[PDB]
Amino acid sequence: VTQNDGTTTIANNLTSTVQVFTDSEYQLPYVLGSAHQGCLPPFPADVFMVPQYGYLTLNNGSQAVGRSSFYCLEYFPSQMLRTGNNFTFSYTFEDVPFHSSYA
Amino acid sequence: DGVGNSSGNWHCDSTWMGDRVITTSTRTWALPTYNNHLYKQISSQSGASNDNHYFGYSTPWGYFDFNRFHCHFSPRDWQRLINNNWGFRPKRLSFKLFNIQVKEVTQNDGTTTIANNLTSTVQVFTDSEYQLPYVLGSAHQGCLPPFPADVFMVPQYGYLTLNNGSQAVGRSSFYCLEYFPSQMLRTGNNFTFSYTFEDVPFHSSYAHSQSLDRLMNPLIDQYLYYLSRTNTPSGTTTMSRLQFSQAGASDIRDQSRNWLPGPCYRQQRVSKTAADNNNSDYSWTGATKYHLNGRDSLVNPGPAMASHKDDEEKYFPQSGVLIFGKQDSGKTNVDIEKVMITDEEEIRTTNPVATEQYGSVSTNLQSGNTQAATSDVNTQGVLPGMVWQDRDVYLQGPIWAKIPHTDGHFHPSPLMGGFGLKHPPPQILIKNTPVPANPSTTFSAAKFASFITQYSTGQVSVEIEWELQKENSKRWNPEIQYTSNYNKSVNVDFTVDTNGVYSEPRPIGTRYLTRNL
Amino acid sequence: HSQSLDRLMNPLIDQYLYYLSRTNTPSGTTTMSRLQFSQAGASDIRDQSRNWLPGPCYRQQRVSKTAADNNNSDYSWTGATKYHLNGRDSLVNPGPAMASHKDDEEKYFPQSGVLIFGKQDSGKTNVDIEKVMITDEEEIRTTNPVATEQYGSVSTNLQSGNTQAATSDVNTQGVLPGMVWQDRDVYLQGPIWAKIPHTDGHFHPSP
Amino acid sequence: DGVGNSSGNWHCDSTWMGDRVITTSTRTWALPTYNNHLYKQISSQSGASNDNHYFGYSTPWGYFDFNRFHCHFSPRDWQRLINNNWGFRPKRLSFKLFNIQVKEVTQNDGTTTIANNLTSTVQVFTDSEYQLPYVLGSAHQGCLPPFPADVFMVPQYGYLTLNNGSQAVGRSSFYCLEYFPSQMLRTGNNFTFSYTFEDVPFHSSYA
Repeated sequence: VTQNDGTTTIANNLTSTVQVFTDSEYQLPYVLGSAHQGCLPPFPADVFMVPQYGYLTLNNGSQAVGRSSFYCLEYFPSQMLRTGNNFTFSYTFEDVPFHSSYA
Repeated sequence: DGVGNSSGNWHCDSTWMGDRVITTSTRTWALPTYNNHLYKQISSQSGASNDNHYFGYSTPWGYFDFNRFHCHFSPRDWQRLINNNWGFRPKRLSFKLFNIQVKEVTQNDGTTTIANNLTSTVQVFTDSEYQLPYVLGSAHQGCLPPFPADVFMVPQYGYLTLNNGSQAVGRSSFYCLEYFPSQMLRTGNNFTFSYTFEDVPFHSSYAHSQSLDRLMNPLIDQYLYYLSRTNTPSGTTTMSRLQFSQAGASDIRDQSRNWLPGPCYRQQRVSKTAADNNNSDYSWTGATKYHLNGRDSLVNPGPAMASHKDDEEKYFPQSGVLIFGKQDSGKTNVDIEKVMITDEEEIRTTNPVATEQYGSVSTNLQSGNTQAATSDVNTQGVLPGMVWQDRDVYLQGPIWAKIPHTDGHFHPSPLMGGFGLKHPPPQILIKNTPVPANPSTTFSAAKFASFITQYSTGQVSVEIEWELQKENSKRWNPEIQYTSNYNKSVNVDFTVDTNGVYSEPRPIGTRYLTRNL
Repeated sequence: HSQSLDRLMNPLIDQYLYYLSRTNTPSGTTTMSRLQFSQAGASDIRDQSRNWLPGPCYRQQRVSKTAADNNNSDYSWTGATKYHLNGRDSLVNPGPAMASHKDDEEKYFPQSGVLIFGKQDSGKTNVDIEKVMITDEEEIRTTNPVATEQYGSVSTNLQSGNTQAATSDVNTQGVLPGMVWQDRDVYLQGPIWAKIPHTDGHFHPSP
Repeated sequence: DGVGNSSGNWHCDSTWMGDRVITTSTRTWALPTYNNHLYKQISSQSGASNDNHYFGYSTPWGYFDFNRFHCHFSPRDWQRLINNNWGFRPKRLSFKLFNIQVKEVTQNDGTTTIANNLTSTVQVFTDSEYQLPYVLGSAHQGCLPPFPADVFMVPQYGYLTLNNGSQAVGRSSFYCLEYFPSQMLRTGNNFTFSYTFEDVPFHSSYA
């Protein structure tokens, strides 16, 4: 996006890249456990914004205890994708008891 | 292959296989155009001091330097290597440049707009024959940033040659880089090269548990006598008849010792407490210096010598310690609380204190009428039977340096720190190919003075394979380790602040584990 | 060499290592002493941290080819450099490889420390200067000390509020770790080889 | 092949194998449009001197001339060849054009902006049958620059024929270059040709 005293114009950038990684070793704070917004919308016609990623650690008051560990995500291997690349991964669930829908 | 298909994947990882650790790091760089695509000689302005004259050329090219450690090791990966291992040396590295994109900037009375230029090229070459001035040996800025989220500018490449005053001696040779074979890269090409290190002794991360002065069993006394009392009282006339005594635990200072301390160059001593140091301008006139070809040159690193003796943490050698700045430290006349002064007390066992003299030496021959006289020896070169420890690498300090090609050299390990190599990792130079702009219709022989204004950017991937020396010891009691303190503080150490500025709190030396001497 | 030890780095970018720039700072004209640091760059190169040092040197006396300048005294021996073992003073003719002179002096040369050859039909004793051919070793001037000038200065005493910092020139410097040097040149007339004496130990066997 | 893949690598090197030396040189050129894409005859203005009348055509085409030495030899490579050798002659050459990019300039009351034109082409041909006026024989400007960092403009191509005064004699023949077969090159094509020299006596560098 280019802004010049208003009238900003969007022009596709072919060369730029988008980098994606799935941890799969569970070495990151797991944010997904709690209910939050920004999931895929219910109704497929919608278009959704991808939510930001942050995390909390141990603390005393507002100050940080030496225990708190700060993770840098840039430090994992991640696949980089220009226009015309696709990133696909497959996951298999451990066996878990049925959910009981009966009353 | 193509504009749409991406050339390489981001690899930043550290894997600890067993003996060997493989450290990979990837960064994003941006390369401007230097000197408007033309060489220029540079020289000392007018005149300043006889010592500061220099002559050299400044090329449009620019180069990558990963020579610092913290490029490769995260502070945590540094902590593992440092605590669990005696020694480590590199084995082989591989370098990769990918996802290059060239951008052309247009300026029209402000509101400049950047629009990608697909056709333009970026040319890269690694010498590997060492036919260029090797710039990488000395500490400099512009290395890969410590923290992978950062984006760094690729530094310009220039070099210095022989000179008399500001003028150039016929000996000086000017190298044109355009004259090497170099690979040219459009968007969608990647340049990768692999280098293997010559075998080099391990870096010693251990500190000694004994000192040279105390290398013997205190329980049993030696079979070798020494002069104990030169004169013996008789009738109060103090007649001089020499006597001898065996050496033991009671009087250890006289025991015969097998080896001596490492060679030392004396330094001036300054203290961190501002009140104690003298009120005078001794920054230069009082400094230690060494001069060749009539130009005094300060000695910053000096030979590896302990910074201070015990029960003094205040004092440190004037010139002779590595000094690093904290976050956003100024570039000149900064106050003391801004810089981080490293401490080399770990070496205190085998090497002399930098401030105190090597020892005293007897000057004259005694006689009935003359008293025996001795004098301190400020400087001591190497003698047979001397042992010493090299200066520490730390985290920020350089990894290696190039031994100059010379007739002879003694103990090639560099003074700053790291691994002296005869064939260092070759320099990687990179430049934007110049693109002319709107040549006039009628012919003119004069060369183009005006080009498109453009720069290029893309990722760079450096991977080094380190070999380790596993720690095998029998010490009963626990060691010293590098531990981040558990007290609560505003900012965690080695982490970003609230504005996003990554800061390294203190210098981390590599010597914690203890081997007996 | 096309470079010198003192100038082995890129002038464009300044180093990340600080050094003491100004020991004391003016305040109320009382000159209170608080030390300050500065990074090193092209502007003040003489202070940049350098990786290696100059080759070991043995000091020589300096004589000049112009006959008027040299002192009117018999210093041919009493002023010469000497080294003695087993109580017999022995002149050092070759000396360690050290540059004969600094720049902008072609007049001076070390007293004992240069190879000297005779021209055709030169006498065998007390020959005049214009008869001998004095070799010049300025090529080495980069990595090795000048034979006449001292290796460097060294701080003698510890500073204090009441004592000024004092330093002293170091005339002789043995080898330290991290020193590099160049060997003396062969020339055309000089010898091809020599025999390393059989001994317990020897350092850098080049003659 | 494609817009993204680069056509050729920069080669500038000089290798001395033994008897033979192979000199390579690479430069960057820029080619404007001459005469707004149309032929024109040119002739001596009005009149000046009987000797200076000329008649000829000026084509839009432009040509490469590497005919000077210092294109190929760096001053140092020249010094080696010149000092150690009696004579030298060429054997075979190879010529390569790569990484062609066409740019279209737009002018709108100033602030002209250049934006790459991907579709446009550049057409090149080497005659090799010697059916054209040979311009290269005489010393002229516009050769490859001595120093590889430079960027040079490709010179225009024109030629002279027989004439009487400023007027043209029926004998004069006007060549249209468009009439040869020529390879056309978009971005991502490279044009290379190889030529072998007839045997010619050595140049004598001895005195």
